[PDB]
Amino acid sequence: PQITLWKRPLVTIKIGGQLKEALLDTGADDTVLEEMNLPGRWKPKMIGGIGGFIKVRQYDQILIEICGHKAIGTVLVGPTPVNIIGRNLLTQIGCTLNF
Amino acid sequence: PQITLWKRPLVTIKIGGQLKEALLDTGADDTVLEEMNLPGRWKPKMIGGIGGFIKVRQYDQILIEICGHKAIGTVLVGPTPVNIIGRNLLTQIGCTLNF
Ligand SMILES: CC(C)CN(C[C@@H](O)[C@H](Cc1ccccc1)NC(=O)O[C@H]1CO[C@H]2OCC[C@H]21)S(=O)(=O)c1ccc(CO)cc1
Repeated sequence: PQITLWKRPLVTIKIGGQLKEALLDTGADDTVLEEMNLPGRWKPKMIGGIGGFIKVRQYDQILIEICGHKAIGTVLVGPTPVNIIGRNLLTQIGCTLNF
Repeated sequence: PQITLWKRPLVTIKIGGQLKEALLDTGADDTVLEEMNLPGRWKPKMIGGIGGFIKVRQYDQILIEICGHKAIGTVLVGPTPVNIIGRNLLTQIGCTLNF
């Protein structure tokens, strides 16, 4: 599908057996999701943007379904105000910018 | 053009007669540029990112060209880690997400 940018590009995703709303974010290198209790191992990480840094937990090889498109990769979990789908997963669903 | 997301979608912009590199950021509502000198009046504002809130100068109705596509809209100037082009200008150049 084609998504216009009049409003925030929010889409439904499926991760760890849960449906969530997430932002398709071409400005995010990696995916960052709101706090959730994912099983498995993880390693600490710090990611920065406007306002400074937040501490996140990096999970590897996490399967996420984005608008019926499946994708598996790195997922960061921490106190982000929004679920953010980053380029590491956007490439896996064939997402492009067009103008 | 069509832009894949295996690399940061960086483009050259022109604002105030000066060239810069900026990030096409579908996850940003607004356009925020690093500290620079711009002509015209402004008003202090606050904007929140992943790491908190920062103080920015709001310039209204500023001419800005993005990949040879002209836009005229709001430009925020402050201590952002990266020059980001937000949806307020992405819509003006006809940018969409496609997958
Ligand atoms: C700054 C950019 C280079 C990088 N970020 C992506 C942006 O899209 C960010 C997303 C966002 C964060 C918080 C609330 C809404 C959207 N948007 C943003 O700051 O927009 C500002 C200006 O316009 C307003 O609209 C929304 C907020 C205001 S990041 O979040 O910090 C980030 C950093 C590292 C990783 C892992 O690699 C993943 C994500």
